[PDB]
Amino acid sequence: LDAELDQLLQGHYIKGYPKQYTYFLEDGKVKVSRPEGVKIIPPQSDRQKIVLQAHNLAHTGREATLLKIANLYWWPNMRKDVVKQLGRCQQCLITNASNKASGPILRPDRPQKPFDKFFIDYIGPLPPSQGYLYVLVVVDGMTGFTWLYPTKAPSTSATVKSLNVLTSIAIPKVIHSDQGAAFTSSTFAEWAKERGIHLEFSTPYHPQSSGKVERKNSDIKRLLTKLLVGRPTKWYDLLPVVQLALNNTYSPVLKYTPHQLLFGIDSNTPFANQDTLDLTREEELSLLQEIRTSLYHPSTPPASSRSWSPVVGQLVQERVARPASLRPRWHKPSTVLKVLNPRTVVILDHLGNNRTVSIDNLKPTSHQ
Amino acid sequence: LDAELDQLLQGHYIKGYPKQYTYFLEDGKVKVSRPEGVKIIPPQSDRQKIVLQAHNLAHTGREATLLKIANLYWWPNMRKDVVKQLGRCQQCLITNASNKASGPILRPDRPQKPFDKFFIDYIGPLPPSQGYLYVLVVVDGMTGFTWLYPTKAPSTSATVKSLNVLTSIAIPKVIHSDQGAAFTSSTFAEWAKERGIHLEFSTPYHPQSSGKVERKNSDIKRLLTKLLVGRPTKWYDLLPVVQLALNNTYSPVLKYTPHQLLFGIDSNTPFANQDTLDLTREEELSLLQEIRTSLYHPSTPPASSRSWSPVVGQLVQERVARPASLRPRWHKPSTVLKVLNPRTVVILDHLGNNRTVSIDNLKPTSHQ
Amino acid sequence: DRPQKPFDKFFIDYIGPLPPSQGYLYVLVVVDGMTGFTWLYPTKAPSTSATVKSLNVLTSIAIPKVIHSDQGAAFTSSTFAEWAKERGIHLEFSTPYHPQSSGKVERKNSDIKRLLTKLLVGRPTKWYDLLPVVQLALNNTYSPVLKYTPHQLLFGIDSNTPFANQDTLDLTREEELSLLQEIR
Amino acid sequence: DRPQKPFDKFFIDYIGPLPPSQGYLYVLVVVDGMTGFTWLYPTKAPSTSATVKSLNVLTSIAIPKVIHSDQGAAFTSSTFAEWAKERGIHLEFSTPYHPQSSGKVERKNSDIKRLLTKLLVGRPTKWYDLLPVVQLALNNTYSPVLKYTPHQLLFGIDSNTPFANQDTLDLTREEELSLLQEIR
DNA sequence: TGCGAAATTCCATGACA
DNA sequence: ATTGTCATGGAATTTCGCA
DNA sequence: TGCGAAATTCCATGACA
DNA sequence: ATTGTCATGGAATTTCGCA
Ligand SMILES: Cc1nnc(C(=O)NC(C)(C)c2nc(C(=O)NCc3ccc(F)cc3)c(O)c(=O)n2C)o1
Ligand SMILES: Cc1nnc(C(=O)NC(C)(C)c2nc(C(=O)NCc3ccc(F)cc3)c(O)c(=O)n2C)o1
Ligand SMILES: [Mg+2]
Ligand SMILES: [Mg+2]
Ligand SMILES: [Mg+2]
Ligand SMILES: [Mg+2]
Ligand SMILES: [Mg+2]
Ligand SMILES: [Mg+2]
Ligand SMILES: [N+]
Ligand SMILES: [N+]
Ligand SMILES: [Zn+2]
Ligand SMILES: [Zn+2]
Repeated sequence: LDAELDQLLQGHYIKGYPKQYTYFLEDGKVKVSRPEGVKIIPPQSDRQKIVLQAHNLAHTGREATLLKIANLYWWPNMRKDVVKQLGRCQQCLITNASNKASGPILRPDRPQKPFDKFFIDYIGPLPPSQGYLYVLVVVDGMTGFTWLYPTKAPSTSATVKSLNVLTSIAIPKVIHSDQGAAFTSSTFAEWAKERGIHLEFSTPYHPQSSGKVERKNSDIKRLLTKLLVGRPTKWYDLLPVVQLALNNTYSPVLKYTPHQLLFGIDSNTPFANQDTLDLTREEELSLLQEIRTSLYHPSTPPASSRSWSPVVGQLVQERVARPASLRPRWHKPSTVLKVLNPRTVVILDHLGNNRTVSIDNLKPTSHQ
Repeated sequence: LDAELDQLLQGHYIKGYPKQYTYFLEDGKVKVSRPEGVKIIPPQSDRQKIVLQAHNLAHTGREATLLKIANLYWWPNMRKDVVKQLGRCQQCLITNASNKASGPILRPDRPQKPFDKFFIDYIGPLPPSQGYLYVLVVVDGMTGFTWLYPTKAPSTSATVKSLNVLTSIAIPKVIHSDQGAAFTSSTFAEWAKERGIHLEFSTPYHPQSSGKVERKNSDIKRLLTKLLVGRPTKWYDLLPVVQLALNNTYSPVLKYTPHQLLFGIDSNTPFANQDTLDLTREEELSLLQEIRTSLYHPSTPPASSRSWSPVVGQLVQERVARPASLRPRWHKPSTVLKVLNPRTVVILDHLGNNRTVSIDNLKPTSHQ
Repeated sequence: DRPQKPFDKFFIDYIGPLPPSQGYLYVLVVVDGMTGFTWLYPTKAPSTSATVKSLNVLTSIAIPKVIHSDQGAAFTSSTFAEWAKERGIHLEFSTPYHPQSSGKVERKNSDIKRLLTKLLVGRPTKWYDLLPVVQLALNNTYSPVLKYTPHQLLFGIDSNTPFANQDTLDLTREEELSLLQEIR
Repeated sequence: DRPQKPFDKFFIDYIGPLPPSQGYLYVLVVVDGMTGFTWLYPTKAPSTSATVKSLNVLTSIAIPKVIHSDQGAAFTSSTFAEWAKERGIHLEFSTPYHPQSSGKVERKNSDIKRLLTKLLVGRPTKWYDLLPVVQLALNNTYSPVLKYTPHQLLFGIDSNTPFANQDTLDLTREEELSLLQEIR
């Protein structure tokens, strides 16, 4: 404060104030003659308030805040004080966007077997067709084989009705779903435990986590659209057609249809493949086991030039999910309890609850 | 058809059918023994129908269609016939996504002078504040200097009331706006002609074209949000504050505030810059003219590895703007009349009207 | 001659009438010839209409080359013939009064009638709800002749519901004197 | 001594009452001392409240170091003093009965009164709508003393509305005998 | 005529419905 | 008949203070 | 043991609310 | 306590038919 500035005036040296400039008094304030002009050197006991005043004009970031201050003042290491304040501005921290991207996506292993893992999700509301508004899509992780059920609501009860019918064929080890009301209800939890089925949930607001089924939704909608061009949108009666159509369509990267992956032999549908006509069923299942293990699997892509990956103990912020108009897009800072994988973390939210959360719904808190 | 296939059976050579394979008759159909197995060679008069049947199962693209056909048949240059059909499938052409990106964006020149060009746009609806729901934002292209007016509707009339007040200060050469009801009405056209103001419109559904003002909208909303944290969203009374705050904020890339760009001297606001205290106003305006011409200007970025740029006469399709559920996302093919610039074109739409359109709202029709 | 395969032949038949369960009276039974895999569909009648409705569900999962049946009214109607022709399915009939399936299928059809009977006694009206577990049971039952269950033959993997108890399947003395009580 | 600048001093004053136009009676006049640039605001009264409302619009575009005025009630109120103090604006008063501006400002204030008078005759009630064009006129008027208009001094560029006709500004003989008819 | 550290510049990221 | 923009904060690069 | 052309593979693009 | 996916159609690369 006034101690430092005094020693300075009588020509002595203080660490931080370069010796080659002339420091004087004028109008009752300590000034210095810098290349850009004459600036006031405020006492250290005043500087926080100055930085705060400059910042608060428009809640500016580093450079835009500095440039204001620099108009009137100079002192050692100005930006350090600016950054100190930016890191303490609740309002900036929870309103500003991030400027660091997420780390590169994971490509989880393909389920080893049919029925190892189902991915389920709803599509809708669709235009009413026979009183139905939604479609339950169930996609076997290994094969891609898909089942379609029309519903009136994305409800637990309609989910249960459909899956009772599907699981007539086989019971899955795991069913993966997002956090829809339908899937997280305790009635649905019971229904699964009853059958030795383990429930797995996506992190919230991250449909990529259900990518297997989401992507299938795309094809389902795309084929429905084509079939309905120039007609009224009576989709109910096409669900079965679409199901069959898609389960028997080739994935050019794999060179197999989901049907083939599930059964190792085409049924009596158009253009059935015949290559195994002369093998026994047992010879056929043997070639199937081999085809199943050798399927193409993609790798994690390169990180973008400015991504971040979560560290235990880091201050990070969760995106507000459904932010009201003119309200912050981020929650208050919170801490990384566990790095589940490089794209998934548990955080303690200051309330504080444990939340499992995608890094896509996080930013690293700025300025530490 | 049967002519060709006959010559072939008696062991003669036909262009396209490789001579080293054995072609025979069996079950009344011409077959061939290819490395993968025995395939039927249908008569050419049958092939269109086959390709069509395979394609129609799920309306598949090239490889997925080929792979079905290949299960049963072989003939010369199969994919050429497949592609022929894909190019003729109305339903595929108007439902499928594009897989070619737009060419790199243009960075139009900064308007040379204040008042050369205004960019205007509405923000809202916002939570009601004193019966007001919208904000008219007017941004001078050269300076960035911005004016804010609260309205009850994004109407022509409220637009006119506001601009009568703004143009008390100065009349602009050009006002650029998007295609909002407010700006395209004939009442607004009259109001402008009355004042020798030229109206310029964005292509439709392309807010990037109003990027100057859109981007300012961001800052306006961002500052409003920060100022309103923990209070009710009474924004009406902050508009003036925000206006002033932003017009006096530094752009770190430019090193100037919009105020400075407009007037060449700070008014009596906090942290006013003083560098020109000893110049005459005329000396000051002279340094301003020089600062105005030397401002940083960005360049067109590199094209992505798979972009397209429009060619006169090309078949292209316009995106459906507000497509109903389960309806195609693209209009029928149409032709490029004029390439206005590499990112803007006039098209004849088959009705056919002339439409001026951003390439971001176009795909090149596939398969020619 | 080419070896037998799943989807080569479906054997279909009705069972019923049964006591009403959720408005249903009959069960359409589908058994794949090669695997012995079973699908069951509840209907309200042994009609062509109910058959078509039910087979539409099944045939939207997989389509057989041939459907075999006796000469039931529902299976010999020209509507049912249209339906099959549309899907490229050859229809096949056992001569009247002489049902011929195959060893495997007959034994499977036997298991079905008996397993049903066993579970309908005690709760003759709750069978609709049990159809799913009935099928899982049938389809994860070990075949003496082949070393494998129908599940295994159909999908080429073990199941997540193995039915480790080769079950009693016979009527316990309690159910014998109380099955003669329900039919009184 | 540092050279004079825009925003160094604003000279303010009221004109009126005038004939009601859209419910308005007065005009607050703001003239920048250095440039001669003029802003006009319609008010319903020469009150502190109306002044604050109007200056809030102006001072959200640019803030003067000093506001000069006579000793009008609206300008000497302690409310108006609070307002200025909040914005770091020094208030300045001409001694009572002795208005002192500057040559430039007086001449500008004269032009305003005369230009108004000229346009209010014929349409004494439509002035509200004409305020915008009145300002453009005033601000694109060539200054004999400086080689430049206020527009040019304020912004450092030519304007898109040059007022090429240095206008009559005097009352034509028709308006002289019909301005004495409106005040009858 | 070169070092350590501070200052400035660069620029990917994301958001304007 | 038209066309993206720019605050932001780590990192990369340049300049500064001193010798 | 090498050429032209066809076949196959690669992979950026975009869409699942 | 969890995690993107894959049809698509030009282009790039490989294979094929022939010699
Ligand atoms: C808790 C909690 N409450 N709500 C959520 C939540 O996720 N909400 C949204 C509205 C985002 C949502 N979205 C999709 C989806 O399909 N989105 C489209 C998409 C698909 C794939 C891809 F990569 C990107 C986008 C759903 O299926 C879904 O059920 N929901 C609820 O979490
Ligand atoms: C004809 C015709 N009819 N309607 C349109 C049209 O444009 N409609 C939408 C709803 C897209 C729209 N959007 C924005 C905007 O701000 N969007 C957000 C944004 C801003 C910048 C950026 F880069 C990306 C997105 C507007 O301002 C606006 O007035 N509209 C009407 O054209
Ligand atoms: Mg969902
Ligand atoms: Mg979804
Ligand atoms: Mg708009
Ligand atoms: Mg907009
Ligand atoms: Mg029978
Ligand atoms: Mg007065
Ligand atoms: N994994
Ligand atoms: N330009
Ligand atoms: Zn802040
Ligand atoms: Zn198609």
